[PDB]
Amino acid sequence: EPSDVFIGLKIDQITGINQKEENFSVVGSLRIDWRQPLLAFEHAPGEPKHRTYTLATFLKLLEEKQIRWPAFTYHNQQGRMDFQNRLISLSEDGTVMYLERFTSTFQAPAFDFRLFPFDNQLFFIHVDSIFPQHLFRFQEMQGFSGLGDQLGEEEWIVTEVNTHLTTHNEFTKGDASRFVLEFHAERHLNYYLMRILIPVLLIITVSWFTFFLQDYTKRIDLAGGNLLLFIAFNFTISSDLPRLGYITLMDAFLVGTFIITALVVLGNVWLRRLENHGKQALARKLDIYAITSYPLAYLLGALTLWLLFF
Amino acid sequence: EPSDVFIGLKIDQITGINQKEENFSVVGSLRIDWRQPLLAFEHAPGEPKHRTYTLATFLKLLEEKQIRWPAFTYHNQQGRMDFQNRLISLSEDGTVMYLERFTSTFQAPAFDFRLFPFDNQLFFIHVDSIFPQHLFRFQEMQGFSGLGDQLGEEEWIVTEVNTHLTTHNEFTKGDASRFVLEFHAERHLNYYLMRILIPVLLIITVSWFTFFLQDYTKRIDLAGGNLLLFIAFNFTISSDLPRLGYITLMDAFLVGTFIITALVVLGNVWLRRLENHGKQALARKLDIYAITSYPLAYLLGALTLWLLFF
Amino acid sequence: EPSDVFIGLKIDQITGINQKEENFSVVGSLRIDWRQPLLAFEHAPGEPKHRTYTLATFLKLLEEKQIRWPAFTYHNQQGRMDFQNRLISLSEDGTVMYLERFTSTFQAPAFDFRLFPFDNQLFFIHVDSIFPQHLFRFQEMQGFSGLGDQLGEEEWIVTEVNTHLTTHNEFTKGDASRFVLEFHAERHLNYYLMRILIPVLLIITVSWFTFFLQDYTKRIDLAGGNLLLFIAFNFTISSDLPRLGYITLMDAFLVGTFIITALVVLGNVWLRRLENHGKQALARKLDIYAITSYPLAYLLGALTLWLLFF
Amino acid sequence: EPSDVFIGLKIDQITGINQKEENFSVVGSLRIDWRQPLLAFEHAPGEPKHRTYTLATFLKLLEEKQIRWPAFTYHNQQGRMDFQNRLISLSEDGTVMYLERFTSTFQAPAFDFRLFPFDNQLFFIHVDSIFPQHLFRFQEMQGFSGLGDQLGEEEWIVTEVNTHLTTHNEFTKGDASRFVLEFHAERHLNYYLMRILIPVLLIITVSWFTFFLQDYTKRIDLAGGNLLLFIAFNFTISSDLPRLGYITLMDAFLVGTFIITALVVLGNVWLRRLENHGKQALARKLDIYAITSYPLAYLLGALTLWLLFF
Amino acid sequence: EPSDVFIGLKIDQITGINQKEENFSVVGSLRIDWRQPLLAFEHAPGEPKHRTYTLATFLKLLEEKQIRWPAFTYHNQQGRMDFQNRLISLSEDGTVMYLERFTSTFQAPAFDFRLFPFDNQLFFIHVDSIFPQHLFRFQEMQGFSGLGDQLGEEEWIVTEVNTHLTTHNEFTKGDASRFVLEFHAERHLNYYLMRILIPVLLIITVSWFTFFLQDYTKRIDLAGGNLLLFIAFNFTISSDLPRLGYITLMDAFLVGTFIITALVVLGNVWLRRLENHGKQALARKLDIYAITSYPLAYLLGALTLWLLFF
Ligand SMILES: C[N+](C)(C)CCOP(=O)(O)OCCC(F)(F)C(F)(F)C(F)(F)C(F)(F)C(F)(F)C(F)(F)F
Ligand SMILES: C[N+](C)(C)CCOP(=O)(O)OCCC(F)(F)C(F)(F)C(F)(F)C(F)(F)C(F)(F)C(F)(F)F
Ligand SMILES: C[N+](C)(C)CCOP(=O)(O)OCCC(F)(F)C(F)(F)C(F)(F)C(F)(F)C(F)(F)C(F)(F)F
Ligand SMILES: C[N+](C)(C)CCOP(=O)(O)OCCC(F)(F)C(F)(F)C(F)(F)C(F)(F)C(F)(F)C(F)(F)F
Ligand SMILES: C[N+](C)(C)CCOP(=O)(O)OCCC(F)(F)C(F)(F)C(F)(F)C(F)(F)C(F)(F)C(F)(F)F
Ligand SMILES: CCCCCC
Ligand SMILES: CCCCCC
Ligand SMILES: CCCCCC
Ligand SMILES: CCCCCC
Ligand SMILES: CCCCCC
Ligand SMILES: CCCCCC
Ligand SMILES: CCCCCC
Ligand SMILES: CCCCCC
Ligand SMILES: CCCCCC
Ligand SMILES: CCCCCC
Ligand SMILES: CCCCCC
Ligand SMILES: CCCCCC
Ligand SMILES: CCCCCC
Ligand SMILES: CCCCCC
Ligand SMILES: CCCCCC
Repeated sequence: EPSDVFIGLKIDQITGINQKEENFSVVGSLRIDWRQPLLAFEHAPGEPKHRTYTLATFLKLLEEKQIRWPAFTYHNQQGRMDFQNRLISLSEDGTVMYLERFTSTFQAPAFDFRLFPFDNQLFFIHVDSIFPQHLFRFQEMQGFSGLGDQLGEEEWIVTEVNTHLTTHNEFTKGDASRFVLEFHAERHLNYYLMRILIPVLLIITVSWFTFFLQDYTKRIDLAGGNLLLFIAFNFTISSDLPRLGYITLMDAFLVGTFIITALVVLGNVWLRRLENHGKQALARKLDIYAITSYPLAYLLGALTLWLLFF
Repeated sequence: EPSDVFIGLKIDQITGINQKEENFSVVGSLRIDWRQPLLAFEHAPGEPKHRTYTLATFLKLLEEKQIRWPAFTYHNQQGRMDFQNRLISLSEDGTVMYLERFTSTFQAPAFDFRLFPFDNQLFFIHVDSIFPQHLFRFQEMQGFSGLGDQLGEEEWIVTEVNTHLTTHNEFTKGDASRFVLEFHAERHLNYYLMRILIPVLLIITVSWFTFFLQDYTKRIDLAGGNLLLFIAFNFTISSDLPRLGYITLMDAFLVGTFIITALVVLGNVWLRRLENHGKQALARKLDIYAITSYPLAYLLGALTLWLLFF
Repeated sequence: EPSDVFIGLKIDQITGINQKEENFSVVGSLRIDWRQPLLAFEHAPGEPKHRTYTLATFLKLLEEKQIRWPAFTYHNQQGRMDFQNRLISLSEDGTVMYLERFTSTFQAPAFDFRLFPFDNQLFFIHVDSIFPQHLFRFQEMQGFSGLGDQLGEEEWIVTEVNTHLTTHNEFTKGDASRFVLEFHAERHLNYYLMRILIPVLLIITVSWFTFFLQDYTKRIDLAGGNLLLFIAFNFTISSDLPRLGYITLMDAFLVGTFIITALVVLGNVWLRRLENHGKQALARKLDIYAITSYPLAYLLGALTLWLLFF
Repeated sequence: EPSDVFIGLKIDQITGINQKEENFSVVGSLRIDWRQPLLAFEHAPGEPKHRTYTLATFLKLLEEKQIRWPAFTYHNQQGRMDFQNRLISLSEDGTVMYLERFTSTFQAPAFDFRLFPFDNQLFFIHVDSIFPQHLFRFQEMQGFSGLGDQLGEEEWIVTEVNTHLTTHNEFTKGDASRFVLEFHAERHLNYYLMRILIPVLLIITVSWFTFFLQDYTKRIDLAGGNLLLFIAFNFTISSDLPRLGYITLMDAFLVGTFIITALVVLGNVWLRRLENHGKQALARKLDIYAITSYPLAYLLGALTLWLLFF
Repeated sequence: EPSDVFIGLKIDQITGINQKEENFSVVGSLRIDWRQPLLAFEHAPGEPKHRTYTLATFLKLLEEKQIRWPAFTYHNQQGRMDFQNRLISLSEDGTVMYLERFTSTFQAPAFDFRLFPFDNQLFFIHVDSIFPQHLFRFQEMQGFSGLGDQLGEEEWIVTEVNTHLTTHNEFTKGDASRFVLEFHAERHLNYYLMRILIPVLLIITVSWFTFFLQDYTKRIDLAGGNLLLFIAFNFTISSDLPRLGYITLMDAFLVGTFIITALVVLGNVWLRRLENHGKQALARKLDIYAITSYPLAYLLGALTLWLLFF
């Protein structure tokens, strides 16, 4: 009959989230309890009731006694894992207690940036058993798994945490146990509000303020400068995300500004051409409509973006 | 007679592709099966039918029994390889099973950027045997080799995967076995369409829109600004590729814009000089041709680029 | 009865403080004294009164004698720790002396940027015992703990240093000892004064100097350029801090400049519109008020910022 | 009498050349053959005629037999060297065969940038014996040393490869053997032609095109803008090279453009001052000379640079 | 009585100097000679007169014989040290010879940037003995210490090198030996002359050239542009140094230019205001003084900077 293995995992720190590379790094602790009757012993007088071992000596003892150990792996681990503590404790009845402290990076293949920056994401860590379920079975340790209090993350806010068990067939035809830890997070909007939304609205407001001078050439020149400013803003924004194959809300928002600036340039050019041919009265008649059509275009664009994306 | 060695390799993650340095990094697993009759044993009562070893103990046992092992290497490996699991399993008949999990970077010397960004590339991993074929022979393990489902790559799309066997003579006069895994990939165009093509066309469209004002000096000034804008665009684009010895489609596309801007400047200067000498009627007569010659030049340039490159 | 463990920690160098990632790196030394009567020995003639061991041999000796050692860990350690010296000295009465030299990075979750750049911060290092207090108890070594003289930090100035003891329940239901070292630091203002405050004031002063020309259009153009300059300054400043969820004094200072520039643009546009309709006398009458209202707005904004934040 | 040591070294990949730091990184293989009669043995029946060892076991065997080994070092190695394979093979007559695969970075102190970008450089790798020549002597292995075919370098082209032997006195009064591998390389000019030469010539051509409008103020403004453009180009160029103590051809080329722009500004200012005083006829008379003196200055500057540097 | 330990240290390469982080990295070699009569032996026939050991075997032998070894450390070492060779040689009389090759980074807390870029700096490496002087004493090995010939540094020039001995009390109440190696270096000025001094002087010269047009508004506009250019130059310069708490010569030089530009703007505004009120004769009378006061201000500023700093 297969033997039971109890698994527990806790996350202490979140050292960083890299959305450009779609990965994250944490500092955590692992606890495992496993009982093997063949490791039972009787303590001599003057000796402690529990024995302490290093990992190498414990492995050598297991090899000498020819006992199979439950090898496992981190399925979505990336790069090198730095170990701080690896301790072994053995009781008289054969129960083995193991502790592991580490820092490592893990893959996050569930990213979706369609609703950026109003998006919510999922992160997980998978622990897989190598041997099939007819030799070892995973069980959930009680009272240890979860997330810490001083995570240190400034931008992301955790919403929920869950754990469960499942199976896999990575290396054997038969099923093997898998342990899963998951959590969800969302984003703060203060940085985006302070750095992106306000400057664009201020530039648009000043450009519309300048329209009361009734200077078509000056309007054309200002719109031409604002087009380059918007292009620079788009190029700056594009550097924070991977080269995705789909269009996002921010990109649509910038393209709308591009289109509106182009339309304003065309209208001002037409008004100047009308003025140049002695139709100043017609230009003055159409100027009120030209001025009043400016904010409604942006309002309609915002409404259209909301309808399309939400 | 030589002994048979079965080889299998699977790729789980693609952590990144660096076209500037022409290399890529993956996370994969290696499986090898090899049978040696001299390692046969009989299990004692109460002991498992299979024995588990660490790598060092297995190597020490092989050295004590004086048995040659099939050493191999990754031919195109670059840098340090980080190992996560290295496990050994031995059966009673002498069959050895080996598992290896790693993360590493590999060279990609087959890059070709002539059709960038409409290019398709090839990637491969080579496994080479050190000893000649009269001692060991490689064989293909069935049902293990291939690529995973959750690769995590956002820009590249895999098209096909193949494996085969060949030979090499790196260290011996005689032939030695080689195992090859290959795949092809292409590129998404959404990022390029959103970031490069649209702004240039919009700038050209606005510059041609401004031509209806009939202001030669303003046309000259706008063209002069657009030349600097195009130079900045070219400098920004050049940073994503190595310093190649051949010209690409994007570079030709930018040079065409340079040439067209220069021609527009020359034409506007000639028109202004004609106007300054009392030939305003001649300038107005030629203005229609000057305006109508603008988009045909770009159309002819696009056609010429298509003819030259495709 | 539990045995006493004496702990001492000293910091020699501060190699860097990364406020963007909220961590710091140091070079330090650790000293521990622990007495075990079971390790007593008698020296043979011709041999020294003290014995020197490497860490591995000492651990092997402890395992052979089956003696539990007081395992510990750095709670807020991040990444890999590089060890330079790990020495063991044993006396005849069983007293063990241990020395450890290392370089490592530690988490700083107590950062607060609300008063930046007039802020004061706290840094700490935690040492935790794994076994509960009924087996081992931590004690404070005298005359060793503190900070060095040649720290090498150029921007931060240390104000005070303290040490104390506390408890934790990370791995056991019972309490376990904890050792804490803390210090506070503040910031130099010369860099900020030379790089930020002076250029903005100079630009504002030159913009107000230009007001005596009585040219509304030139004022509008200069204000439009200064708005872009201020936007560039804000974008440059934002890169030195994490994407915080709250507003800081520098951000408020930049937003005030944005608002004042917008108001100046609006006022100049209104004056130009008044002049265009034959109300030049009214514009000249209001010009004195328009000129005199410029510095009072900045003075009131500075006063309001001081009231809000201090 | 000293024993002979045969040395061979081959380079498989060139992973990068860093001219800013003056170093390069490669992937290579090392082969050594050495015969020691004290290691002779007789094979038992059923055992192979050659024995395979790991490095640690071979070193332990040598220490047990008390045999000195020929220690060596890479003289110009920088940083850590990553080893992939380290294999030992021993024959019955005592001949030892060694293989080593590595990736590492090496110093390049022979750089000279005076003729940049028309320069040719030298690279080398030095292998030094620690013990003097009265104990060991190096010999050249035949048929192994050289460079591979798939180097992967895109910018540099190899011209020749050579090997030889010499001596050194790094650690002993007597001479010790040294093995040297050298090669030369030159640079591709397509990148420089496409990115540097064409834009500058186009800007100069457009600036000279604008001279036919007969507008001194516009000429002054255009020259003032081009001066800033050239300054930006110089600052961009300077980042690709170390802070050298001597002047290069590119720097002289940029300084010539600076000087010519300054002279053009001075001439245009003088012409405008002449026009302002009623000397428009004199200004028109001198305008032909002013226009015709523009390209001859650049031609003379190019000739002078060629004379000075070549 | 204490035993004598001979120490020698040589530096082969200088791989880089980081003034922003105030550290430097080198490649060097260490040689130590120490005699212990308890390690004497007699060679058997057929064996060499000297024995070769690895570090681990030598340490195990010392532990078996229970002999204290002179442990040492690099006091100002930062980060991980990469070892290439660690060799042990023992003679029949008990003399031990040790060799160590390494690459590492060291702290430089003696930096002073007040006279930048005309500054001269000091660098040192400290080797400290752990045990007090009543057990071991350091001595200076003759003919080994110093610096190499092919250092590879391009910007810094070494002026002198010295060695000496001193004491410390880092870990014991009694004194312990210390070995010190020091050298001084200065900076090349070609890079600064070519990149900083020339462009600023050229811009100032062109701005003063433009003054002969007698256009106050154009002077104001040019000065306004040059102010932004100088601000950009200051921001670019500030990135090469740490955020120091004191003002440097370059910063004072840039602030002087700021002040002079502001004064020029004020003077031009006053002249324009005088002209606008029918005082063109007064403006023309004061124009000669305004023109002649330009270079004397810069000359006086340079003299004042020289007086203040030198
Ligand atoms: C770190 N990875 C595991 C990802 C890579 C492999 O690491 P190694 O191959 O170096 O070591 C394997 C360690 C081990 F698995 F053998 C073991 F000792 F930890 C144990 F599992 F056997 C155990 F006994 F400790 C226990 F935890 F299962 C028990 F019994 F305590 F519950
Ligand atoms: C990681 N590289 C290989 C690139 C560098 C060298 O690595 P090492 O020299 O450290 O170890 C060599 C390991 C090994 F080759 F000896 C072996 F143990 F893995 C084995 F091949 F012999 C085997 F027995 F395991 C097996 F796989 F062939 C079998 F029999 F199971 F099929
Ligand atoms: C480096 N971390 C500790 C963070 C990770 C674990 O490191 P390791 O598990 O590799 O080694 C554990 C070392 C040790 F703890 F066993 C010990 F030898 F240092 C000792 F504590 F037992 C001691 F005896 F030295 C002493 F200091 F307590 C005494 F007695 F001298 F006071
Ligand atoms: C990697 N560096 C060498 C730069 C640093 C030192 O490396 P290590 O000190 O760790 O190992 C030393 C290895 C060695 F030198 F002892 C040896 F085993 F390789 C051998 F030279 F003795 C040999 F026997 F293999 C042989 F090659 F000379 C022969 F006989 F085969 F020809
Ligand atoms: C690298 N650091 C030293 C910075 C960290 C510690 O390194 P380790 O603790 O790993 O090794 C300690 C090495 C050593 F010190 F024991 C020794 F073997 F090198 C020796 F000093 F004893 C000696 F014998 F070699 C000798 F040099 F003194 C002599 F006798 F030859 F002169
Ligand atoms: C409140 C934050 C909004 C951000 C829109 C880009
Ligand atoms: C077409 C979308 C425009 C959005 C502007 C807020
Ligand atoms: C809740 C998000 C609304 C976004 C509107 C563009
Ligand atoms: C559809 C993508 C086209 C990109 C051309 C540069
Ligand atoms: C000469 C090529 C021009 C291409 C413009 C689209
Ligand atoms: C299919 C690619 C077409 C490119 C035309 C320039
Ligand atoms: C004295 C320094 C003040 C900095 C204000 C931003
Ligand atoms: C509203 C705050 C303005 C601050 C300007 C100094
Ligand atoms: C002491 C800090 C004052 C800040 C005023 C804005
Ligand atoms: C043909 C390349 C010339 C480069 C001159 C800078
Ligand atoms: C004085 C050198 C000028 C070179 C211009 C091509
Ligand atoms: C062959 C190089 C010529 C360079 C002329 C400036
Ligand atoms: C000769 C170099 C002078 C540098 C002044 C900044
Ligand atoms: C006040 C210092 C000015 C220096 C200009 C060279
Ligand atoms: C010798 C340095 C002189 C510097 C004058 C500003």
